[PDB]
Amino acid sequence: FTKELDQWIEQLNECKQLSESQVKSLCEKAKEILTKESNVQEVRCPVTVCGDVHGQFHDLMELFRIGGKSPDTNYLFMGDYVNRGYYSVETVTLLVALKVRYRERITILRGNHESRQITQVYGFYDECLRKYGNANVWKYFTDLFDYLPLTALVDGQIFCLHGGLSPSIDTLDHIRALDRLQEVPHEGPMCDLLWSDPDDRGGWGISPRGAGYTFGQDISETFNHANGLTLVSRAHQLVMEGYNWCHDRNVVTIFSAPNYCYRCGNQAAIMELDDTLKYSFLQFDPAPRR
Amino acid sequence: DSLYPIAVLIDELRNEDVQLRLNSIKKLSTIALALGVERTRSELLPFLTDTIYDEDEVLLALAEQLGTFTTLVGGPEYVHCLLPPLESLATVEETVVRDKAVESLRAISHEHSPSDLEAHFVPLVKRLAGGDWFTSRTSACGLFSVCYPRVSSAVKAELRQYFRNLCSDDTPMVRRAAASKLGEFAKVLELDNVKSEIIPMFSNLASDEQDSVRLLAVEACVNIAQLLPQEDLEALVMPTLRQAAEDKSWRVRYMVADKFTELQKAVGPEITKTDLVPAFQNLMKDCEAEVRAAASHKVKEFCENLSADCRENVIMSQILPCIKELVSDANQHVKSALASVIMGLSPILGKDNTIEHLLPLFLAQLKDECPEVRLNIISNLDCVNEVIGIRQLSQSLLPAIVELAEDAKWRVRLAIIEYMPLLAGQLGVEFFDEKLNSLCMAWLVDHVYAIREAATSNLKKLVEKFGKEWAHATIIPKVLAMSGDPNYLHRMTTLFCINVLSEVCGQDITTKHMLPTVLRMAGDPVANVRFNVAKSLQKIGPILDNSTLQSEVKPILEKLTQDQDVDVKYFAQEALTVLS
Amino acid sequence: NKDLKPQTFRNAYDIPRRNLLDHLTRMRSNLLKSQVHSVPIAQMGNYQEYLKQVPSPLRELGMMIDEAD
Amino acid sequence: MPILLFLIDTSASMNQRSHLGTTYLDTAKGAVETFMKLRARDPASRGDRYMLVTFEEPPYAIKAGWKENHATFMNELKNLQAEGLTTLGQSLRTAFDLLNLNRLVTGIDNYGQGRNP
Amino acid sequence: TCWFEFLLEESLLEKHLPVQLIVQFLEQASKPNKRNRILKLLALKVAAHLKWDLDILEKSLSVPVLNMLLNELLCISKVKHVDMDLATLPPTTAMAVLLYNRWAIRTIVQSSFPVKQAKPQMQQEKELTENILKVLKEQAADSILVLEAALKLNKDLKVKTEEMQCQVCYDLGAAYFQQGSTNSAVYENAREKFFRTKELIAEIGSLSCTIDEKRLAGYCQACDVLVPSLTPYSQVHICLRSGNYQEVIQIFIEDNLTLSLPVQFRQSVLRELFKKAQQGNEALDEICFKVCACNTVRDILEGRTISVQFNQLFLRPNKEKI
Amino acid sequence: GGQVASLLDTNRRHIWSVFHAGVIGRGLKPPKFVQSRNQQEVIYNTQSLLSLLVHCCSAPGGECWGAPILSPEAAKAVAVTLVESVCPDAAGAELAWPPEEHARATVERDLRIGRRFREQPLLFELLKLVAAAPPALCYCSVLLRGLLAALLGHWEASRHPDTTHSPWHLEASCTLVAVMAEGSLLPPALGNMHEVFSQLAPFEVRLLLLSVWGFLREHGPLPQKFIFQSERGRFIRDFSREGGGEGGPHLAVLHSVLHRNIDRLGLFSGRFQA
Ligand SMILES: [Mn+2]
Ligand SMILES: [Mn+2]
Repeated sequence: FTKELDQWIEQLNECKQLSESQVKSLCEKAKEILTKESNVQEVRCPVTVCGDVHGQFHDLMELFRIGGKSPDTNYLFMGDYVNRGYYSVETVTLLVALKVRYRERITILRGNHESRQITQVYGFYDECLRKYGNANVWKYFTDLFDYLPLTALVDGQIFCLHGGLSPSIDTLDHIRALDRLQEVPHEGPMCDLLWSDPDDRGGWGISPRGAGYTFGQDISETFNHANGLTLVSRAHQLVMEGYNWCHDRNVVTIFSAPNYCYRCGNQAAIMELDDTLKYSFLQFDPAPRR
Repeated sequence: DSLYPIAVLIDELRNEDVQLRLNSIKKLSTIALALGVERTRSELLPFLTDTIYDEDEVLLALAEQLGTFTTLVGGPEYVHCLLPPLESLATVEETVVRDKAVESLRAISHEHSPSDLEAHFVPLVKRLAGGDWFTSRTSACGLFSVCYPRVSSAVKAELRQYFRNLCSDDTPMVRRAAASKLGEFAKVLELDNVKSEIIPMFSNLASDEQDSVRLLAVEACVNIAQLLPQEDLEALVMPTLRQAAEDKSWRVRYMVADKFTELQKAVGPEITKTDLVPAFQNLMKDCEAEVRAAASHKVKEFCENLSADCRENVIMSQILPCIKELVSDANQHVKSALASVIMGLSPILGKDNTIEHLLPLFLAQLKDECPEVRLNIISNLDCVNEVIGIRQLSQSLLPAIVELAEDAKWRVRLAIIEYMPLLAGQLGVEFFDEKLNSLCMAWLVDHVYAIREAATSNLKKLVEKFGKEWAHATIIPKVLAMSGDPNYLHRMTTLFCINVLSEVCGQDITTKHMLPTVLRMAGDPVANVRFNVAKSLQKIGPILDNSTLQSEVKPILEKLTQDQDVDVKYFAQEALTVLS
Repeated sequence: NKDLKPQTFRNAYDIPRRNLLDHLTRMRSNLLKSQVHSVPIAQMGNYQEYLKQVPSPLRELGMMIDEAD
Repeated sequence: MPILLFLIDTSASMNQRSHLGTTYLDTAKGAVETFMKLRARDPASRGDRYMLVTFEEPPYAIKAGWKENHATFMNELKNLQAEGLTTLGQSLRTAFDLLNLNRLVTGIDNYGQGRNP
Repeated sequence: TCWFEFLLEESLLEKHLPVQLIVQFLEQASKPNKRNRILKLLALKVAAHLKWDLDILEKSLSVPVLNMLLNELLCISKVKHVDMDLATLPPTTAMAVLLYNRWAIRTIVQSSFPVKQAKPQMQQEKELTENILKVLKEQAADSILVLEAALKLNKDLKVKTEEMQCQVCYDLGAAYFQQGSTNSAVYENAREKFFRTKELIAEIGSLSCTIDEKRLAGYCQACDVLVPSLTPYSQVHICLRSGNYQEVIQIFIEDNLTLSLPVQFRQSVLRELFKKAQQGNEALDEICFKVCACNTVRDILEGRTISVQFNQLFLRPNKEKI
Repeated sequence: GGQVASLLDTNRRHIWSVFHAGVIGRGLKPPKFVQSRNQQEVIYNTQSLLSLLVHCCSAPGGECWGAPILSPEAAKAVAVTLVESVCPDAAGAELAWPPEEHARATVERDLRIGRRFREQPLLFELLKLVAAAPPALCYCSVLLRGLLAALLGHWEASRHPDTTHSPWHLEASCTLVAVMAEGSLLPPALGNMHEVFSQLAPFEVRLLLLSVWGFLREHGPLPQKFIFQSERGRFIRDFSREGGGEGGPHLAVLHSVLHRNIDRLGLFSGRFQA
């Protein structure tokens, strides 16, 4: 009862979307898999951490050619598998299918674009509407996004989350105690958790975006010391160099989308934690297109 | 009102949200099926003819639905009644709506019978051509092609005259539409009529002050470069060809250079040589990067199709100085465009000509800053190696190749990787062993996975090519050293290497070397390693000896089946089933 | 030493014993023929300056901010 | 052409938290940000120039004076540390002296010649 | 197909592999009339296709949709139901009124139940549900009296009177049970009604109307416990109600031997006995000590901490205590 | 039962390139903490400590018959020092419970209290020791409030259909409700709801605990409400005089929860009679 899933994975690698019934079955399986995952998903140390993809499917295949094919390479995607791209549906379907097939070998965390409103505005809803002639697939996927874990925790040291920290969150136990199965609110713990950014700042600050906060170096230092974390991996912001250390090597922003709307020209990078957390960033350029 | 289904139902659906209107558009077939065909046409089509204020989305679907009326309208005697509502929608200001409209119109015109097609569509063609809205004429542009191969001679000539009158329209959108649709129109028209009607005023169109109209005129020109007889082709095309090629607008010159190869192949070798050798060199010598890049792309196709008697002379005389000046161009994109097919000329030029003129250019390309240039130039070393010989290339390009193998861009590295079987076939074992073997091993530890798998496949090629004991003396110790690596990805490279080698490494060597190495790796803490070991044993299973197969593989696979991780369980079970 | 920018390659006293061998290998390999990625947050995703520095390509033929307009 | 001087308290008492979870200094920075946002609604706001003074020693109290662009003001405002005394009097004197720095040289105060609104 | 597609073609009813069609027709009719009548007739026909499986319609279709459907059925078929009565009427009108009253009391009972929190047009639907529930609560007594009177009569696309009577008395028992939380006489009436339901089910012995057997067994157990008019748990509850506490001790010793009763129940009865002892009779000191000793011994056998009550009860120990 | 060569080997491992750019933090995490002790020894150590505490708390003397009474002063002392030890007694320390909006506004302290209760099983035993004396459990209002808020958050966040997939949280909810009943902070009807927690879905038990919170908002654990019954030298909470002591809306919620799952909860219907 798994050969069909491997066939779907093979089909998706050629960028061929599944039918509505297939997506429904996939979402059902994924929901039955994601419910058994805590908000802070523990992850074994050998894993390739990857930032945003934003539906740039050919760039996702570029990323796979860089870091290797799953399940031979463990992966960890920190949200934003949709919007700002012409192949959001294929990207999210491939990631969810990999999650269903190889749940131990891949972890997918909720992003700030994993929301009904953001998908309605920024064109994942429109892409689903065009590619399927109705909103049923969009409904199925946005229902699944409620179940994606908020954060991860690699070997109890590296803390991977899409966004930044929150003024009301200063313990991993608080994140574990959240009720993630809901829409991203306009404020509160998980909204800040998915929307916040670091900054060359002292203390907290209202984010330039419509939600979240901006936290300075001292904030990340106190959080890291209190929670016994060495690093706070993050993926919410664009990085021209592909990756960028912040706050005296306490926070690293990883962007895994070469270009961002096929116009920014930014490089991409993915962190590669080995068997002893000896990290390494593998940068790459956008793959050639027709 | 409410009793009558069609009008009330469709009006209320229109009053609903737009997606429900799209659903209604697909529902149009069902209401047609339920109601009588005469009822369908006589009632619904006048309603479809007007009162449309939904330009955004539903109009393309509506045009597509109208194009689907195979039997719902009833037949050609009613398809011509189906024609006016498409005409009403053909006047829509949105461009894509008009495109789908003319598509449906062409489909139904094909569905029409001949006499019906003329007697019904020809008045519509005149009306759209004579319409006050320029949009009607732009729509009418498409339909001039479909009527011609079935209608009579007098109506054919009238249609040609109406198209020719349309080209004189003052608004430039109409002329653009006419130019774009001119290719198929002239394609289906009769050659003498093509000449007499089109070609004077087609040349007039090519001289129009609107640059976009001139781009589409160039498109038409390259389209119609094969239907005329040779002498008339010369007298009617060459003045226009040189006029377009030396046009002020850089876009026109770019378009001329873009479509050069089929223009060249269609109008004979000697004519192209004589009256395009200055223009082509001019195109590569222009002051904008776009046309230069296009011409550089088209250089190889331009050269290869010339007459062989004087091809080398014209190449070496005109093109080579231009290419030499082009390789040093400041713009990197034109260099990348040139680098794609610059070394395709080498079989054509010859051995000595390539060694003298082209080799320093190749060396310059390999040492260029732009990685796109380096990608393009490396991509076709097969032909130059075939025509120049391994000795000259090894003396000349081998250090440059080795320097390229250390490049930052992994795509460049894998481009270099793919030729190691090729170099290996044409070169002895000793020199490769003492020059490139350690370099081949260097790729195995590379960060990028594509590099590692490419090197793995190349290792397979080398072991099947350079023998078995040589691999044991050179390759196998490095693989064993890699088996002890702390990082798991290097161990996975080792397992992939075992997979590729074991097929062509011989039974005894495979067991007595790989099996102690593969079996020890089964106790690794990382689950990735364990399931890759299971997969490797499954793959290299049938190729080794049977007693060793049972006694070694079966216990450890039994161990892996009860291992806690799910993937290890699945792959171990699969391996056991495969072995049986 | 706040904002010291320890020149680890240039000075051998800035190498912690914790990671002496790894930095030794890196500086050795760098020295032969064969601090970055710590840009400030403001200059981290300013694509305008990066594109202006880079060569130009071929000429052209609810919450509020979500980057890249 | 008005002047907006923000005399942000940087005494260590501004590290007190509130139900927001942020310190008082954070809420002060946010108050300045929101004041700028509300001010920008008016068309006349393009002509103002902002000034920043803190409760530090005199050589470091002023960190956005005259001839300082808006970006420098924002950068200074973000990196404020509440670590001093509540030396309100001395800092207020510094702020008033900064504002009255250029009055005499341009002679805007017509001393002994009546007051000109 | 869809709402408009099915209006003209009359073949999808028997072919499709239904509730979706019902809600689509209701939504189409809800938009502010031959088409409305045709849609209502189609909705009633498809509803009858399921043989009026009121559970399926209740759970799938919303509250206002089913309310409008039942009101439309009442309007087309017939027309103070309590004053109406007249069971000797056509079977269509009789079953329509019976179904409406059954739906009324079942919706009352279901709205009494709790539902999972609404984490995220829905506001208008919620307002309509609230208004319908309020007006239904207003005339609940009339509806329940009509249903009871109809159930009393036995003078019956008509169906077997036994199944209709069993279903309506089950719904009556559920309505009384919800009503009986604040009145024990209503609980007695509910017990009588559920015993009548069980007797009817036993008599007919059917296996084809749909009654939740587990729910019926639970209702029977609850009614037996509340108003008995066997198992050691029920024996302890009865003895606590009466006051035969020595029997409670003996059952507790048997429970220590068998490990049957919940630990929570034993702690709770110990707590209430301690409350009574601290309030009233002084002879309850010894009985409280005895049951506390039983609980302590069970906790020891199961491997759990010794209670504080045992510890204070073994200060100043006596010969009889040990 | 509470909870809780470098350089040379590196050269051995080290082909001539670093490959990895560095080590994230201080290398690998340790082999993690482990614990093991006989549960019988834990039980009897707790028994010894609790027996000593009961001895120290119970008043001297006397008469020839009658079990002793735990002193409310000693139990109050144990309560206040428990509050000081577990939580900082920082904010919202007044005995009157606040709205649930405050429960959502102080989730960090509630989680700290919950983690302290989870790591140290001895805390519940001391809680019921305090609850043995009626007035003293009122002073643990902050502890009970925080633990209840933590459990409410857990049950809201829970996604399992059965409540037994969360063993400690189910046991903690049952123990918490039982302890509140022992100290006469709840009526007997509310006090019996822990008997049925093991059968319900998470949202139902969350609703019951929220009903407990609402009841404690209405009445409250105020020691002045405890009337000193001089007939036996003991404080007794009178709910009949309190007005709505049976908890009308709360019993309505409990009856609705029981009625929804009547198939499994029919036998338990008698535990909540008036
Ligand atoms: Mn993001
Ligand atoms: Mn993003």
